[PDB]
Amino acid sequence: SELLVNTKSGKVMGTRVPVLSSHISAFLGIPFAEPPVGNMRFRRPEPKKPWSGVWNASTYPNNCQQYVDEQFPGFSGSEMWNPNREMSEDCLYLNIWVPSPRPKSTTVMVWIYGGGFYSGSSTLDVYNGKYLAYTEEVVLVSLSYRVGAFGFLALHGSQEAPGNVGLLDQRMALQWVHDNIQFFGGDPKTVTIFGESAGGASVGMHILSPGSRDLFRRAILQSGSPNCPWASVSVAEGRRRAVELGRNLNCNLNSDEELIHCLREKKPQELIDVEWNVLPFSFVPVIDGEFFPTSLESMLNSGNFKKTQILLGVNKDEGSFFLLYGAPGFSKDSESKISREDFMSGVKLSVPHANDLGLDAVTLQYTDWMDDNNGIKNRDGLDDIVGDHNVICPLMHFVNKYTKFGNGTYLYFFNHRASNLVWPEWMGVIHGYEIEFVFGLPLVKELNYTAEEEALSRRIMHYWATFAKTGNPNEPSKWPLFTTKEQKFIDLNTEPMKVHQRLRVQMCVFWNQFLPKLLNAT
Amino acid sequence: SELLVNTKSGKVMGTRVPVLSSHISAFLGIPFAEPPVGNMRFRRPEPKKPWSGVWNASTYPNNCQQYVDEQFPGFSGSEMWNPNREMSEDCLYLNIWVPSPRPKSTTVMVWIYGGGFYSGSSTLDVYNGKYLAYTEEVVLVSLSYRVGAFGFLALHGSQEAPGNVGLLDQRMALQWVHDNIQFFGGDPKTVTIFGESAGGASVGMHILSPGSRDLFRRAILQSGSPNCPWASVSVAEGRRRAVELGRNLNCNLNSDEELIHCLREKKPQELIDVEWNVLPFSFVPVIDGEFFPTSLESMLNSGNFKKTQILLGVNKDEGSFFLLYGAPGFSKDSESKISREDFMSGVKLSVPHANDLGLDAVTLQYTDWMDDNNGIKNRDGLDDIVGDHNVICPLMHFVNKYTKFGNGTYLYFFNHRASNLVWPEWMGVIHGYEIEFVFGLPLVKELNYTAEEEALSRRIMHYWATFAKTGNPNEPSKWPLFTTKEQKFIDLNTEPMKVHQRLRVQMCVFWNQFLPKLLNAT
Ligand SMILES: COc1ccc2c3c1O[C@H]1C[C@@H](O)C=C[C@@]31CCN(C)C2
Ligand SMILES: COc1ccc2c3c1O[C@H]1C[C@@H](O)C=C[C@@]31CCN(C)C2
Ligand SMILES: *[C@@H]1O[C@H](CO)[C@@H](O)[C@H](O)[C@H]1NC(C)=O
Ligand SMILES: *[C@@H]1O[C@H](CO)[C@@H](O)[C@H](O)[C@H]1NC(C)=O
Ligand SMILES: *[C@@H]1O[C@H](CO)[C@@H](O)[C@H](O)[C@H]1NC(C)=O
Ligand SMILES: *[C@@H]1O[C@H](CO)[C@@H](O)[C@H](O)[C@H]1NC(C)=O
Repeated sequence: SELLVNTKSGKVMGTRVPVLSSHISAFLGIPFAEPPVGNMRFRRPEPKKPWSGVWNASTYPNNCQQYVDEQFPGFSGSEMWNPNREMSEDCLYLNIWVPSPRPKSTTVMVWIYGGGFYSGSSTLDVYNGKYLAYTEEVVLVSLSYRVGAFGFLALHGSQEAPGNVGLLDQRMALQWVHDNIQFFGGDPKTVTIFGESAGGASVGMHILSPGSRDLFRRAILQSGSPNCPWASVSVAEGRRRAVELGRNLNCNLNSDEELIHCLREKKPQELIDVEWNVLPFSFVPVIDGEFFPTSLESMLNSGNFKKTQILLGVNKDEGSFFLLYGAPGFSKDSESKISREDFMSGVKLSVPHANDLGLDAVTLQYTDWMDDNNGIKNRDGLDDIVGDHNVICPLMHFVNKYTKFGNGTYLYFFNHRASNLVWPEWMGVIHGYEIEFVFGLPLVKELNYTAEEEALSRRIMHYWATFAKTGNPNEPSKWPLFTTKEQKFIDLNTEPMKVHQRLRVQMCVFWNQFLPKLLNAT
Repeated sequence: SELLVNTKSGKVMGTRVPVLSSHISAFLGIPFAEPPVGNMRFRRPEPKKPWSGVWNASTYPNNCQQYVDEQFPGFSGSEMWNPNREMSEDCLYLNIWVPSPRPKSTTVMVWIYGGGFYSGSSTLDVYNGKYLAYTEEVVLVSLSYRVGAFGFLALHGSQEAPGNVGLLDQRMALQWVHDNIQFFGGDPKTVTIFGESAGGASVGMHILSPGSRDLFRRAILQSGSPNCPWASVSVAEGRRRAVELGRNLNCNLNSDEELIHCLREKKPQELIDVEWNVLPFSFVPVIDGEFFPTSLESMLNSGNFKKTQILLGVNKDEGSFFLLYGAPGFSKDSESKISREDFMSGVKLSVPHANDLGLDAVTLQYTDWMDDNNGIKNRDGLDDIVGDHNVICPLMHFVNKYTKFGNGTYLYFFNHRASNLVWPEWMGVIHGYEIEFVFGLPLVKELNYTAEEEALSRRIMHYWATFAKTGNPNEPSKWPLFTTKEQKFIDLNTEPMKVHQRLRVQMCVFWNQFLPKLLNAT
């Protein structure tokens, strides 16, 4: 049987699913770790103990515990990111889509979902892996990992809540793939890990961390990189927030044991309800000196990281999503013209760690002084501030550092605004919306994309799959390599390829070189 | 006799001169102070003691002792600024052009030459006042003042070398106009002081100084304002440089009297020969508490200054002249493309007072990062850096502070490049070159200007004279008033008058608000 597979942990029974009038093999909700419940919560995961019998793998597993977005109840644009399954701390499962018939030893791609390290699910409609596995003949895998406090509460020194366990969770699913993907037709020596946003930061963290390097071949980073300002914190800040979570829940704060034991008796929603109350994203990776030996910046300067090929990029409007959720004067229904009063508080809010001088620098850098009370210019400038600071420049800093040592870099700028996008037009090319093209949703007619969006999705997948199989997106019209001298990249849209150079250099020299120097002195 | 005039200090005999096939009276070399020689060097001017007989006022007087430029020996573009008469410490004289026949009580304009407070003469071909006195029916006066150590050596406390004596010479000449101009056909109640560069900074200093305010009605400032970074120093810096001048000349430094007496024994050229050796322009006005009661900034915020009408502005390329003379990579016979190494060192030199953070700031603010090695963009950026930091932005700050309390502001941007310029094209519309137009040299045919330049000149002159007589450059195509709201100004060129707003706001916010704050905090 094509559906019954035997693995080092037990037998598994997948199901047959239809894909664009053909079919493929799917193994859903396969366990890769021991449920991190009870005294396990907050701890490094442990491998799933082998089972007897046949594991039913014809359905999606639970989604990890996480804050659930209710800003726009029932709206499909927000709702598509929320758990579409029941939440549970018993959530460490992976999904595999295998082409039918089973390939001898084909290319594997492991998907790592985003959600700011506080949310996310492997089971979203946008991460349905059948179209990619099917269309490109790849074995497609989506893992899961604990988010929020459950995955990142960090009490450095403690072994009961060491920090970075959602990351170790990711590493264990990768190890599982390394150990078992072969029984599915996948080639363990050819695995590409790829993710978007918090997941893209994840990929880059596994490129860094010595203990993950050998568990994959190549990496793809979408709108996220390891060095993002919101992707990690110091052991100090991690400890401080862990204690503050305790304080908020009436926990004896005498010792880490005291604290941790209190947190372990609390029901899930109880941690989730107070999660936001500890900020100066609450629980994120910690630069511990273990998963990450030294500072991210020093590892990058020394070349202390996996040297391989990478494919990465950003979307045109990385910041509009967050402006709509956290800044004054933005609305899902209005054009969102921003007055100068709002613009100003909007920058105070986008560079949370900056002083007055720093704020003046940002302000002056994104204000047209001939037309300072223009609402569109202020809206769009705040969008760029958020996107440049949080996603784009940190990524360009990483792309430049890595290329000095890597074995091949491919950079992209995705600027296509889907024709069926349910979000307001002023939001442009939104953070997260290149994903539906990566996963081939445009190939399904009921979804109503245009003929060119299908064409766009098809070359995006073929670039991705080809890159996964060979280290180069092109089969022997060319996407050029990104070199520290030339710095080329392509646009990704329906129109014909255009090669450009130095993606957002001006603004990124400001964020990467200049602003940090300014905050240092002051 | 029309040429024989009797004044409060003695009879004076002028001469009839030709002007565009006609004639007018000229009274050249009239003494307004006692020769500041011997024990008088560095002291405040003393009024000229009355004489008997008739003073011969038919020729130009001596030029004050100053550094002479011979970077381009024989070259007309640099020599037109050098002394065209013998140099002597006996140089406190003034010149008057009176329309023929003699007006009953017409508008008076007093020219104050520039030259960075270390040079300048009233007798230059470009300041010939006959064309303007003639064409606009005004009585035109050019005064003189001591420059270099002779006029600005400051040892505050001392009364032998109090500093600011060159400003007081200007004030003595203004006082003399007040008391005598009526006998020449001039209206002492309708005098406009006007000058360029250091002379424009001078006019502004007389607007601030309580003791000069009543000696004129209105003011015109061309390419300079009181608050320019190179236009004044503190008493400490003044003293520091005074002592350092003595040191280079082996002087007793035990006390000011010892020093001054030594400084008074050295011949003129000896002081000049070591004038530059004291810079961390050497001797300029001092914020002494007397000529200027408080800081220039505090006087401008409190409105502690003469309230009247002002007409002022800048040229398109204020900085090319100083780049030709002091920066690496510039030449008069080359297109002067600037390497990246030279651009760097060039900003270091342009903003002498800034730390490394300030320098990075300036560099970033003026570098196109997608074409940083373009030689021409580097030349032009350095040009704008010098021009914006030393002339334009200081002036815009002045303009905005003054309009808050003034009684009428008329702003201009002169961007016409003379058809007959002997300086290279890359230098554009140079510092000082709008003067030939203000003085009507485009009206003399052998000078080989075009006819739309003769026309430009005529309207500039008419605007200047009309403004001098009424406080408005337009006789009832209009030059709008500059208001703190609309911030309107006009271009001054051969094409039809265009009205713009916010002259170089973008860069000026950087120079006037952001960089000062950056530096104050670091
Ligand atoms: C910085 O990354 C994020 C922080 C918060 C959120 C998202 C993020 O990435 C977005 C797109 C996708 O990665 C998943 C979640 C996001 C969209 C859904 N919500 C509600 C919140
Ligand atoms: C900042 O002002 C100046 C500093 C130095 C010089 C000049 C300045 O203004 C220029 C134009 C005019 O005002 C007189 C002298 C200048 C041109 C001639 N030389 C050689 C030097
Ligand atoms: C696996 O569980 C699903 C959920 O109800 C069910 O549809 C399927 O038949 C099960 N497989 C078997 C035969 O156990
Ligand atoms: C990748 O590595 C091989 C040697 O291991 C090298 O020859 C090749 O040039 C590298 N490719 C790139 C694009 O750096
Ligand atoms: C005035 O001085 C000039 C120049 O020295 C001389 O030529 C002229 O004749 C003098 N006029 C009188 C009347 O002294
Ligand atoms: C100048 O001041 C007078 C008051 O003395 C006032 O009537 C006039 O409107 C003012 N003009 C301007 C342009 O400020």
